[PDB]
Amino acid sequence: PEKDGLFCERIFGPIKSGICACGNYRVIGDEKEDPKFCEQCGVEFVDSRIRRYQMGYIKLACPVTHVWYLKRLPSYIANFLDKPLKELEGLVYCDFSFARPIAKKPTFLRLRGLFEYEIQSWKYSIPLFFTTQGFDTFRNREISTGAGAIREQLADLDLRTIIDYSFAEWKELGEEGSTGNEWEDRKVGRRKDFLVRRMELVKHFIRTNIEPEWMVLCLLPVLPPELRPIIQIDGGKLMSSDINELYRRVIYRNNTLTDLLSTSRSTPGELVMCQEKLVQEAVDTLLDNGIRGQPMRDGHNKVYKSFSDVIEGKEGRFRETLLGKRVDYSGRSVIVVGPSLSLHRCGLPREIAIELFQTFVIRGLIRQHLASNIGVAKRKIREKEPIVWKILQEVMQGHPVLLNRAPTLHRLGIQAFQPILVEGRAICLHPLVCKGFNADFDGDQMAVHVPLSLEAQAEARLLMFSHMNLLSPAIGDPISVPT
Amino acid sequence: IDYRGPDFHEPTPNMLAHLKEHGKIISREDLEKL
Amino acid sequence: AKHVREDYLVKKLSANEITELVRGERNVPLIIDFYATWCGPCILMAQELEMLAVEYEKNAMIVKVDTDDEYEFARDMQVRGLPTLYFISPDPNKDAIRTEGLIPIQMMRDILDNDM
Amino acid sequence: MLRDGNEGMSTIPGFNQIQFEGFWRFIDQGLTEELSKFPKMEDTDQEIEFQLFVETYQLAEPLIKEKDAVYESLTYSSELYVSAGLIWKTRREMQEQTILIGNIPLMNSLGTFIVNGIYRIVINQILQSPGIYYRSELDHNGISVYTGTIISDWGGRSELEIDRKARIWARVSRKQKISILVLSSAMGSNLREILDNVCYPEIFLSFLNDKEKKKIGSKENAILEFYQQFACVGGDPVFSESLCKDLQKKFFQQRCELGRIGRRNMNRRLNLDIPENNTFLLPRDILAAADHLIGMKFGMGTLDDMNHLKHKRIRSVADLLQDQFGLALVRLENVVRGTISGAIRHKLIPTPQNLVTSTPLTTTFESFFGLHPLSQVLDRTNPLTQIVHGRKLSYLGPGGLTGRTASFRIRDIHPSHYGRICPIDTSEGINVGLIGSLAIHARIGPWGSLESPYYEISERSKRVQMLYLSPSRDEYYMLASGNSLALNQGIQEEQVVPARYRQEFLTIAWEQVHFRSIFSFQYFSIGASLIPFIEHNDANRALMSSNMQRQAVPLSQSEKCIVGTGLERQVALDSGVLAIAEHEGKIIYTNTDKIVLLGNGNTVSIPLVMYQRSNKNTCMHQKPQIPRGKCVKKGQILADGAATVGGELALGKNVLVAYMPWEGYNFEDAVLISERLVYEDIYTSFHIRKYEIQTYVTSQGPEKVTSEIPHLEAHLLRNLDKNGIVRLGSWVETGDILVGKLTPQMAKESSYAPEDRLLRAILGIQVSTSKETCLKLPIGGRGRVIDVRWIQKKGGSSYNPETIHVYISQKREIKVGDKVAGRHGNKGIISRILLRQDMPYLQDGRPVDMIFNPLGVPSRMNVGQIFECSLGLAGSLLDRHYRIAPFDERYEQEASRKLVFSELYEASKQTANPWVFEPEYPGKSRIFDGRTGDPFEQPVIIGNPYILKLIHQVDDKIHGRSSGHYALVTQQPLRGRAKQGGQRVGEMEVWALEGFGVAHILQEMLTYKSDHIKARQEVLGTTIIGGTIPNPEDAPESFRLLVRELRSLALELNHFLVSERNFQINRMEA
Repeated sequence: PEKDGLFCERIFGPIKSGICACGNYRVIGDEKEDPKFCEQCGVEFVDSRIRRYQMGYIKLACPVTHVWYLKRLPSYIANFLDKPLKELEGLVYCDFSFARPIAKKPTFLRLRGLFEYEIQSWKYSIPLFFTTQGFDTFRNREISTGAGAIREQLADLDLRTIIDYSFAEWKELGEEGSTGNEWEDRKVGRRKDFLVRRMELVKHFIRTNIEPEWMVLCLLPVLPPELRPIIQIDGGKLMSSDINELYRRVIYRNNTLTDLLSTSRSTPGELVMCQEKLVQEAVDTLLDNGIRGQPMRDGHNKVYKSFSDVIEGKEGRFRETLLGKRVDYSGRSVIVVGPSLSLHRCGLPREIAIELFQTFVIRGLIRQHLASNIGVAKRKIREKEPIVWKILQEVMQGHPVLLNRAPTLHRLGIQAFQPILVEGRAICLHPLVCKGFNADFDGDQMAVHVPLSLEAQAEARLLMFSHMNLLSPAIGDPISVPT
Repeated sequence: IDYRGPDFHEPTPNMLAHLKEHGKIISREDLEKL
Repeated sequence: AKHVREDYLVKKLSANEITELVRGERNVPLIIDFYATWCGPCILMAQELEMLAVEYEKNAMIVKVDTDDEYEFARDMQVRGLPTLYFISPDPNKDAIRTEGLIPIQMMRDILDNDM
Repeated sequence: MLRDGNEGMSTIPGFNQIQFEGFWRFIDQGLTEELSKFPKMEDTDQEIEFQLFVETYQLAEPLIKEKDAVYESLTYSSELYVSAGLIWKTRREMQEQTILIGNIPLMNSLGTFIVNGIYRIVINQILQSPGIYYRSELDHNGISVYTGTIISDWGGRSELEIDRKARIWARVSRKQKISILVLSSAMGSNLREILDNVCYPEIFLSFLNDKEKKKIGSKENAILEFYQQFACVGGDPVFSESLCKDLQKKFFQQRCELGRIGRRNMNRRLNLDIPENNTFLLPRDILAAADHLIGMKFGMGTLDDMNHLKHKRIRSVADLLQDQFGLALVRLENVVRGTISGAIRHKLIPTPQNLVTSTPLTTTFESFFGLHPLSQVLDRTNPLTQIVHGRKLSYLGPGGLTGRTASFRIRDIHPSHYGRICPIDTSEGINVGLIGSLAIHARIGPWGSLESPYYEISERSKRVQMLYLSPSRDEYYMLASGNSLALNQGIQEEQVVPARYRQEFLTIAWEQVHFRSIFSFQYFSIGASLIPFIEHNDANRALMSSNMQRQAVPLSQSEKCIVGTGLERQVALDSGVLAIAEHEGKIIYTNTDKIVLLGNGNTVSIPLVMYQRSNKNTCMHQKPQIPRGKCVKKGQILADGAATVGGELALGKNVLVAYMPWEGYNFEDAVLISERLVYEDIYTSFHIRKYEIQTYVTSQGPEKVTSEIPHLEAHLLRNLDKNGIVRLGSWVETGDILVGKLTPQMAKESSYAPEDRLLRAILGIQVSTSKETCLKLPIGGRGRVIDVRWIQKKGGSSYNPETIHVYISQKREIKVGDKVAGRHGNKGIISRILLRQDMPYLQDGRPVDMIFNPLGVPSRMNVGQIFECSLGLAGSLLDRHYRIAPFDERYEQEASRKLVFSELYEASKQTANPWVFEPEYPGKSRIFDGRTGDPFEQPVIIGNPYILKLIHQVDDKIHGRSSGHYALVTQQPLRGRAKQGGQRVGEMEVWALEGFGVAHILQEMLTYKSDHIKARQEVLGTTIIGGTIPNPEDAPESFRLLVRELRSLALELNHFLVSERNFQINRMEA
């Protein structure tokens, strides 16, 4: 990558365990006396796990309003300022406004105004009335534009006074009869609800450790590099992440903002506003894309996978990554019928069993002194020695396995069983439990799982065996009857 | 199964060979270029 | 046109062409087939003649006449039934042969080999 | 052009005419009609000019051959040459020469294209045809919305609506631009005197007699009233050239190009009179549309159906190739524009070929065959699937409906897909009713409409009484499907037969019948017409009866079916697997690599296909048929193929079968075969797997190939040749190296793990700089190497990455877990294999070869198997084969019963076997027990059905994983079987584990066997050695990732462990 970049090793950890930026390696292996930084490298030699946990951080040279709190349904900013959504939406983004922040500083400038910039005449109308004494000593004192005025206003109003004023407004509204006109019928209710949610939000703000100014963020965190990697394929193929693309766009436009602002000197006009609001829109796209009017698309006529897109969705986060987890000690198969099996017994193929109880067989070989080392035991396993099956017929007796039908429908779709070794490639299943699994034999697949913990084995043996689950929980009718 | 017969369609022609007109050999194509 | 081979080898000739063929000099046995489209058993005769025309590549000439087109000519040739074949010797000394009905192909081979 | 017209009207047409006719039509006309659209582009300096003469194009014979095209992964194509010069307006010259525009792929005898060594086929599509469609979708208030939608060739909708005699408006899109006026962009007489053409032009006549002002040029001048430019603007719109061109699509270009089909549909629905060459929107068209819309409410009128086939059109290979050629020509003209821009500033006089390169056509066609969803790899599981794939129709694809936004009415059988689309062959799953097949006799007629043959009944006897009817002409005739075998005391012409008038099913006298369908194979597809006694099977089971014939495995040696429908012969003919003679003559030479024929002077050599690989890993083994010296006519069979014994398709074998519950081993849908099917090779097939390994050019070196690998077991290199690739004949097992290339590893002693350094130092293992890179055989996949291929690269690059292909065949028998299926939807899983002395035997001592479960017949309701069963027996005892057309119950009543019972009695009488036809329970007999010598108390139905072997084999479904690869981010087992993944548990599964009240089991399926970086290693350690497994403390890495991307949105997520004994916060670090 590069220093001060998306994969900047200087801020994150080393890309290799022990190898620094230059390339030297230090043996640590312990949490003991060792140089934390390698002088010129300044990089620790601990494992690259810190790569996936280090957080990046960028500074936008303009306050940025969070998308969730401004663009979504009844934005909390509108209730906080007691202002229409169109007004604040014109303060930023569209930029067709000029807000007035009432704050600590006195207001020797006559009157306040709220905002007015949408008329083509204002290009050369106000300059005759505006400035007239310097530029920064009038324009930069107050009347700010963009998200800065919004954030300053957020940092100005007193919550307790807001509560008192909204309570007074509620009392004033409640003492009016009306009930004569449909428009008047429905006008009071919306305003009263507005006031009630306003005091609710304000009271929540008062007694919490959260400040309102934080909804208009100024510093953007950056997701760790390893969690958004670029796949290294043979021949030089790279499968990067779109997150890198939006991040690169955002930081490049922020760099352009810093270049323009630090080179103020001959101060320009609408160009600074245009570029600053372009940066704001870029951050908006990065945070929550697909929620704005125009969703940006990459070089395939396809919208990017936004952070909200990752968070929200049946295939993104909070839905299957934290719930649907592939597990070890598992294997698919095909199901056949065995009428000779007892109710507390199933049948596992010889190929499946050796790939699930491999480690217990490694026990059996090492302990019984028929093998010496892990590599020797695995080599003996890989050559299908006749003593291997004696071990994988000896560690499986008494170790339950959970059989699971892939299209699970009811509670009895997963059941524990005592496996035995059968010859073939199919799992033999008891016929009575078939209706418990709702399983026919026209071709179906069953997944096996092995409980490793002693507590888990106790659970499987003493709670999920098909001899203490003979009744369905619907009405209490038998579930295993002669079919 | 005896093809041709009364209940089978006419034989399917080779598609390259069927293109009698809109197709020329390499030699004639080379000749007509000069 | 030399690019795709013909599906059918037997060539349909008019009455005058058949008269010219029989009158003119010949060096190979001649086969004259009488047939019609509405005919029932004539499909099998057409198939058998098509098969026979392949084994005898250039040693025989096989032609057919459609009685729906040339009816009087077929009547003049003493045809009293549709599945009719005429075998013509390559020499004018030997007389012709008329066969009626759906005769087997092997007897046709015997006819134009051992008798023509 | 037209071939013999009586094709499909006197014989079943070949199952190739769709693709073949489409490609021939494309080559004949689309090239001409697309080359003419090429412009006369030139330079703005008035100095150069480019011309493309149209009536000079021709194609060239392909350089490579199809065998070499698939042999070197090339693209079988022909070069397109067009004669056209370049004009220079500098000395007023024109250099005329023939140029090479590019390359166009060609179809083979199978109807497919060979692109990059891959067989690909083009799937037909069904799209709503251009025209006018009236609709009404009601309202929540109870308001009728009379919509007058108009569809152009591209899809431009300009609706018209009335709301209780309201103002007719051209709704453009969404709810905007509600325009009322019908002004002309030329001549529209908006005033009067032409609008008063049907009943009345008032309908709120310009409100206050003008609504603003009057005709002049526009109803406010400035073109198209004030809505000349009202599409989108940042504020107020003002007329501009770019805006005018953009809105021309919405006004005239993309919303008034009806095309041929659109003009025909508009002239039909509105019953107008305009010359058919006029394919644009006329004022009279909109006037008549508005008249019909207003008159619909006033009594008379009718609403259109969105599903009727007369309102749909078919796109085939011809139209797709024409559109691709148009795109390629547009790209080409852009390229020549750029070149001519660059051909002046460099001061060079080039020959016309230097202004045109074959970049656009070639790349365009490769992108088309590689990315378009309507071009799919050919399925070559068996000869049936090759034919089935070509004849498909789909509503999906570009410009069509999808599997998510498709309504439920579009997924139903309209009473118009009768002679055109099969009603019992579709695709299961989400896209049900959106992908279907074609009827056997169906044919794409003019204007992309499906046509079906029908016999016309008339008292004139014209000449050819059969016609090809289209859906528009189908519903206005009375199509009988009955018989003339009924006589009453009156006259025969008053007898009643079922018919089909409009979209109903009546019963009418014979005297009012206009047409009469006579074909049995007219309402079904290829898959559904291979089922004997289909009329005795429930229509629910026909879908899977057809779908389980496309999964058949071509066995080693083939065998013909005793009972069939007679369509197998044409399927075999048209599959392309056969080798049919293209010339007459005698077979003068035959070897099992070639057949040499001599006929009409020249001598023709036909090379056979000995052993090859299919797209689904199956062999294709041909075999000569006629011996030396015999003669063949044109088109007759010369060589057999895979699963094509004789001239017939043969996907299975005939086996003795008895329906009885043996011991519960045939529970549900389990089958109980005998050992006789595994030692006589009754079900034995060859599967060839293709392992491909390539090389790359890294920084250190280009991954040198070698026959030796440092510190690799020599036993694993026993079969490795001196060059570095295993030679033929080696019985390679699992884990054996096929191709091993010493990829140059970095001299990264610093990056090497301390455990590796300890292993190499303590035990003296040498330190090498080469990665262990080889094509190790995966689990399974054993076999004997039958072919090896080694190739390199040859192009601009000086380095040649070598790719190696290894073909490993495997003779797989039939074992427990395989799937054997019949032709009537009776599937099965082999459960047990018994010795021949342990199976029931008939009263002649012959052991049974297969035992089915009788209970499966009343459930699926497929009695048609039983008939076949019994009939098969007769064939096996009489040396005769039956080819029975479906629906034989028209001649008689219970005709199949008569046929089966008469054949059984004849077989029992000719060969003295009185158990074949017991005259007290016909078709059944009393079989004995193979392990007691006792007769089963009730008679059992026995027979000789045709059983197939399916492709879903058990060895392709086994799994097992203790540990291994984990995903880079989620740190979970990867996926499936190729990546050695682990089975997934989620949602419902967890709900079961919570239901049982098991917490440790659920906990350890999310922490230990999943995300935990530090806990998988420790369970591996405490499981290699033995201890008490300790419960984890830290959350899995899933929660860490969750808090990570909730930090990226400026949000916190903090865990806490407030103690119950000290109230001290114990905030975890995350």
